Amino acid sequence: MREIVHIQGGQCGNQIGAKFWEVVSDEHGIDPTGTYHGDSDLQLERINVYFNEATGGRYVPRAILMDLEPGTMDSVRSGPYGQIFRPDNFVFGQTGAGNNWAKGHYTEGAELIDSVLDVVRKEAESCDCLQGFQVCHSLGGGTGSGMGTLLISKIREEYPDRMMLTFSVVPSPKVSDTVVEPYNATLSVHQLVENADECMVLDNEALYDICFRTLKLTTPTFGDLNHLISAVMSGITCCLRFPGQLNADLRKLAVNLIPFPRLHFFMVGFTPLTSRGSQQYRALTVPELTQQMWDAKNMMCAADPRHGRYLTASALFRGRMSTKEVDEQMLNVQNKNSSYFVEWIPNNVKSSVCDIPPKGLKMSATFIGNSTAIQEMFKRVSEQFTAMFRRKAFLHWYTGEGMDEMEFTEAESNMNDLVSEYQQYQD
Amino acid sequence: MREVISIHIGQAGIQVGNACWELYCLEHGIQPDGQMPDAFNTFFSETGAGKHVPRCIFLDLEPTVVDEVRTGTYRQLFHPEQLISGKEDAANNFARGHYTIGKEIVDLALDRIRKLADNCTGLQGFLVFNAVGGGTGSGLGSLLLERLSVDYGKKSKLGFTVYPSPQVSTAVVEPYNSVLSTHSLLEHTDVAVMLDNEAIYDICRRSLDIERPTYTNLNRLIAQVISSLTASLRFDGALNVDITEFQTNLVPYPRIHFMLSSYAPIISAEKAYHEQLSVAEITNAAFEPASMMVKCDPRHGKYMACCLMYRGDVVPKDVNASVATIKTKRTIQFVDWCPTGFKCGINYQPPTVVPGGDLAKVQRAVCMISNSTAIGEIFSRLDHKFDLMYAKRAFVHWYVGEGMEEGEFSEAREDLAALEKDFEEVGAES
Amino acid sequence: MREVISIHIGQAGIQVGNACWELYCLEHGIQPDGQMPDAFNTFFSETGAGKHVPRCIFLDLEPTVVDEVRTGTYRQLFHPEQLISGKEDAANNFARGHYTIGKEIVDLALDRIRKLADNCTGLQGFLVFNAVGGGTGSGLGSLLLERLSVDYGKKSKLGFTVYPSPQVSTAVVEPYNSVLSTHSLLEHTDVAVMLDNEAIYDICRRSLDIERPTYTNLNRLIAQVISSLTASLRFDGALNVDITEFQTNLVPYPRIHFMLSSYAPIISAEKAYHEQLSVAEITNAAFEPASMMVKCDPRHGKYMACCLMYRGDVVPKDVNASVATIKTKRTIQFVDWCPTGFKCGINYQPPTVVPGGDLAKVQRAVCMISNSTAIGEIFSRLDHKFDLMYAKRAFVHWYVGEGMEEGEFSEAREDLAALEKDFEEVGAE
Amino acid sequence: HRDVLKWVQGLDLSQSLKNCRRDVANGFLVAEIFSRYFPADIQMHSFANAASSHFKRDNWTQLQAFCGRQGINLPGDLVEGCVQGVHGAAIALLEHLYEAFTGKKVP
Amino acid sequence: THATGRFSRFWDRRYADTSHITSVDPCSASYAPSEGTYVRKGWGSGDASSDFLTYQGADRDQRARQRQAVAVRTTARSEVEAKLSGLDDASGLDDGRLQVA
Ligand SMILES: Nc1nc2c(ncn2[C@@H]2O[C@H](COP(=O)(O)OP(=O)(O)OP(=O)(O)O)[C@@H](O)[C@H]2O)c(=O)[nH]1
Ligand SMILES: Nc1nc2c(ncn2[C@@H]2O[C@H](COP(=O)(O)OP(=O)(O)OP(=O)(O)O)[C@@H](O)[C@H]2O)c(=O)[nH]1
Ligand SMILES: Nc1nc2c(ncn2[C@@H]2O[C@H](COP(=O)(O)OP(=O)(O)O)[C@@H](O)[C@H]2O)c(=O)[nH]1
Ligand SMILES: [Mg+2]
Ligand SMILES: [Mg+2]
Repeated sequence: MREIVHIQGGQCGNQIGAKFWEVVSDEHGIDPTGTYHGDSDLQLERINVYFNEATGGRYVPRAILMDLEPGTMDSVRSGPYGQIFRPDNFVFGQTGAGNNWAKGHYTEGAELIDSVLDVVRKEAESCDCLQGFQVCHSLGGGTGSGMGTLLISKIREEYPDRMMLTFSVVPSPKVSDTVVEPYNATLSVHQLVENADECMVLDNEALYDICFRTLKLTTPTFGDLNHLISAVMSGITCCLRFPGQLNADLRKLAVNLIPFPRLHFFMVGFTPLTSRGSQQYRALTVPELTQQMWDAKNMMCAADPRHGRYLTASALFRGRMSTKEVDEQMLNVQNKNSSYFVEWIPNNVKSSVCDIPPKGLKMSATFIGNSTAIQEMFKRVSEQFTAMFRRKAFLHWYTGEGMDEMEFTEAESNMNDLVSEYQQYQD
Repeated sequence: MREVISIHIGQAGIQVGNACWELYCLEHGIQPDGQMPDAFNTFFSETGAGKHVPRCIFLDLEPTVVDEVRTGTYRQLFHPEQLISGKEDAANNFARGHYTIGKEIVDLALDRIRKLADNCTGLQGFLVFNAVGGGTGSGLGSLLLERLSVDYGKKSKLGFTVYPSPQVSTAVVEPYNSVLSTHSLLEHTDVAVMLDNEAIYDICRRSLDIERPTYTNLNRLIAQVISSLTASLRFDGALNVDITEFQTNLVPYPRIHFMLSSYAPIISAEKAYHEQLSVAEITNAAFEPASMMVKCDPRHGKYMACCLMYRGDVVPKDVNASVATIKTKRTIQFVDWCPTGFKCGINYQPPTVVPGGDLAKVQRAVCMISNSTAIGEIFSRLDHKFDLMYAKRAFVHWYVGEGMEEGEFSEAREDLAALEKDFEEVGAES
Repeated sequence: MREVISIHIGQAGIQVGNACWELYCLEHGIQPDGQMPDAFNTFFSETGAGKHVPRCIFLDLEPTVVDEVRTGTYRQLFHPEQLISGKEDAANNFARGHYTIGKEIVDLALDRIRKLADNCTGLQGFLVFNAVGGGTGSGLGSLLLERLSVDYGKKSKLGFTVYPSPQVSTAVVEPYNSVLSTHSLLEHTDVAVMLDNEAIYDICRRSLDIERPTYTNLNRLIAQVISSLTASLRFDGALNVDITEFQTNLVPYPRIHFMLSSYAPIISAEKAYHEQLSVAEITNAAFEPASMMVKCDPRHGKYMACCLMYRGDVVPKDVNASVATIKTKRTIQFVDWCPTGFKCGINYQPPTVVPGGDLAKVQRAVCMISNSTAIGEIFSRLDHKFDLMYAKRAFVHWYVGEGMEEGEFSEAREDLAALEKDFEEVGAE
Repeated sequence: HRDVLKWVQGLDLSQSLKNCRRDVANGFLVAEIFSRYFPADIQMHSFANAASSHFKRDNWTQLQAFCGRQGINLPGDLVEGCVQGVHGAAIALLEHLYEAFTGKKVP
Repeated sequence: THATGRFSRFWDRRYADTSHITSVDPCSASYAPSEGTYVRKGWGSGDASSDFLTYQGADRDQRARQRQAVAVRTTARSEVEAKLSGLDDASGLDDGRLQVA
């Protein structure tokens, strides 16, 4: 009865979360019509964490689909598992952000903030106890980056006690869909540090890297990334939705991970990823999950964790697993390479187990890791931002919408501030 | 009559007690529905006609572990409103369990304790099951034990507190919570029985030859400790011991009330045909440092006082023969000011085996609960652990903002520090 | 559990491994699709239900031999990720296999080693297969064994290196690669079992009467030597000889780890019917220089250590009757400071016969691995080849341009010269 | 040397020296020495005479903790050398303790 | 039929079936046939407890099978050993030589 309200923003946010609602409804047994057809009573024990009951046995998601253009709202609706969502929660604009952070934040997004804050307030009051708010968006766009983070700022003034899960993807250097992409990233991270309780960082160049060397997919389509992120979001809330030998809520993972308020950026890797050729040749055991989970290639951020020491770590295990075998693997990975673990935080890893694995898997795991190696990705965004800003490149689209250059310098002054506080724990 | 009210705090309190109440129903023949198909009076209440309700409460701030008891096999056993649920978990936060969200649910907690203590004619003691590493076990367990001291004066309370381990732990903010809970159980708990998870992992690895033990395997033989210690109230024996006599024989000073636990015959079904369980054999096995349930070695310290709970076919003649052999052993020593340390209790009923369990059919058993100065080093393992944690102030913003002031971290620190000076001074040669 | 990892480097490594893994799957009853229709744990790691995968890596810069395994009769046996292939081969160049195109494939090689190492509980050693005459087997074999010593300390490595022959060689720059590769295996390999293609050619001509042999015939009876070497771990016997047993009984000094090889009963079925294979008759064939697998004369040197691996119906008495008569025979010669130089190992399983192999059904077998001072006569011939070769400095611009400095040819020359000096003085009375 | 050989004989420990590098490896002899110089602080009853690595580490950890509490200093590198059985570490620890307990001079 | 006109023309490539990247082969070690996934921790029921702790039953049965196989192999080897050690001077050797002479 700990409810989570999901908010999706933009092209990236809607496409990620539409795949996310496909997985959690498949795990809970909701058909595309909306009824229930699961085999066990465990799917109805905690159905209310993501679904509001409706008349006739239909279950509707607690999802607030949000965009500044109407094209992507029809994209989620037209696809499978698209009729579950309430049409009242489909808040949309007409013009489009145009990859402009100022249009999302100040000029054009402000006409929709009062509209989306009403349906957030309607969904929070409907449920009994708020575990927190789940938001999925991008940082290189204009809708999920600009208009998304002001929703994060507004929802924290109204609800300063509940949690904030931001599955925000960060712009990458190698894959660069947008040329003002470092501009929208630095402005969004400035609004993300002072508002969000915890942030999970994903990069598309790492999701491509997972899809190439681990999954061995020849043509990774654009929805294959979102299913990897769907397994991420299904793993974080596994202890809320299901019983466990050792439960772990969103608040429990937050306190165990961040030692200080500003160190709230993590990187996530879904553990049992196997290629179809290698599926018959890999044996799933508790130690066999640990070697893939701590592998640097498995993590969905571009930052290599071998460069910086792990500050804290979190393990979310699902399946029939032995707790001695679960947690002795955590002391093996802390003793074998103690140079990659920080010293003044002893026993860095938080481990929790669930007895209900995902559909079709005997065993699964999900990793949340707070590390000082994540500063390397913010350096690349800060390096690109400082390159463009000194020439005042592309600024007339930004300064023409009411955003002065003073807050552009303040955003960079917070960018190296987060890098500096990361860096002084690497020594 | 005689009765005990067993309160179970936190997730570890529920799961340990869920294996406990499995064992008590098989002990007295009570079916899971509660219908019997006079020794049951201590743990079970005879209600109406052919129905037994346990004298326990299951309180936890997280609803997901308490409804498992509601949905599970023992649904008809418990009173439905006797299992107290909460809106949201303490989430490993001592300040949340003690100040923020633990204050709202503890008002209902004392209400059912008043209802349970009124039902029993003569209340003998309180069994407190919690883990001080978590938010609910430490935070809510602190204020509940504090409120039990003012609501019931002089009434005995037993603390079976699962404690953080040196090598292995499931969380990061556990040394913060355990230090803060150490002050709470120092003055409130009358007899605190330490338990450590790595030692009970080690017992099942060699004695029960399971190379992958789980929490289900730990709590079944933790339940064997609670049943054996409380068997004297239920069943007749040669030398019965009550809770009131248990405290006066094992607690020499009011602030030294920490115990180590050992259960002697831990034998699988295959081994039991060849293993020999003499009275001297299990007494030798109980005092072996590998058989302890606390990750602690008694050779470093001195055994200040000891208790032996003999179950099954044990004559009072040969229990004293095993006592003399332990007292003449060079590796095991007592303190100089305690010439008679063993305080032995003998019961006439052999321990039962749970269906699907791993322990074998065993005639005679020993539950050794002893006070030692070696306990001072498990408090020093997290004295140094928490000091470097607090040295540059990690995870304090979580605890400061949830009601607790900064100075309460210091107050729990010299509580542990003056605790350390107390064991070395008491165990010192005089 | 006793459990080993096999590493096959280069064109010779893959083709020997194809014949080797053909024999181990037949020993345990493993069908090629991977299903058995308890001793397999040393070579096959069981994965869940009804599947056994080899504990091997087939790494080569040459892509054509790696995908031959991927499309042959054993596609379903091997793990596809363990099969490592490269873009271009080292092409007979020690410089290329070590420095230029060896670095980008050795990082993926150790990564698959890490996954194999932590999966196996008790690792006994590494059975490395390479050829010092080629580019990849010498070059990448050097770089891999550099990393195995740093990453895995004090852990045994068994080397079955194909060494060039004095009369015959399939390449011209083999004296360059073999001299450079010897320093890599001198400081890093714990057991070096020499193999020579010309000697196994001469074994095939007279024993099996197969006077036009191929590389497939050579690798099949090499596989009988490797399997009988490790047959003590797999199956129960009178005298179990573990991997760590071989080093402590056959190397007397750390820098001396080169051993001859022999397999005594090598006969055809038209020859097996007339021949009465006795334990004494078999053991006399093992010590024969004709049955030695290196083109060398054991009579020139002196037998410093020995090891006997008996398989099949071998009573533990008749092996001692064979050891006693061998010691009395004066045509062999043991060194004066090793009065007891025999290590006998008896296994209770007769060797399997591969369908289509030249070997016939034998109730007894002996795998001979003996340390001798005659190996100093092996390196002396190739030292003369390289000294003539390097003197006018030909086929050097290929090595110099691909990263290697000129002085590394010189430094590898006194390494063999010091190896010549040590082998002379150790066997000296 | 002769001074520390006379010194260890005067303590009248149960363990005989013989090969002292292997003898003091388990920590029993140095534990006995520390028990003799501090009877109230350290007793022989808190020490198990065994060649096991875990028991050796436990005994040397007890010695390190109590000497750090009491101010007596011996090198941790020398402790590591003694528990690994390297040559000369036991001898060097013997003369270091000889100087540390009661002050004399080494030649 | 619930498709907007712009998305219905390329509905096939857009959504497809992306479940294969986490779904496994049914005839593989990773597969669970939707029966052991939704197990409940069994306290009162011994068979339910064994089903929840089936890995303990699994490795116990593995050890039992290994010791049974070693027992079978050692009994066969002992039979061959007894047959081979039964040969002595009282066995049927040299009798044909004596009869011929
Ligand atoms: N013996 C035993 N110990 C357990 C069990 N489950 C959890 N623990 C212990 O509990 C500790 C985890 O913190 P908990 O006390 O469980 O926290 P909680 O009870 O869930 O309370 P919250 O903080 O509100 O979530 C671990 O260090 C374990 O040692 C169990 O089933 N048996
Ligand atoms: N016994 C045996 N030796 C072989 C076989 N194939 C090649 N060799 C030996 O290997 C030597 C040449 O090196 P190769 O292994 O063929 O090639 P390589 O080591 O992989 O070097 P590159 O081809 O450049 O990658 C020759 O002198 C042969 O004696 C084989 O199938 N069996
Ligand atoms: N992983 C993933 N990334 C996406 C997806 N859709 C968009 N993106 C990323 O989002 C970035 C651009 O986002 P954009 O369309 O401008 O977001 P918007 O402005 O909120 O509509 C690109 O770099 C893409 O890599 C998706 O479905 N999955
Ligand atoms: Mg809890
Ligand atoms: Mg090649």
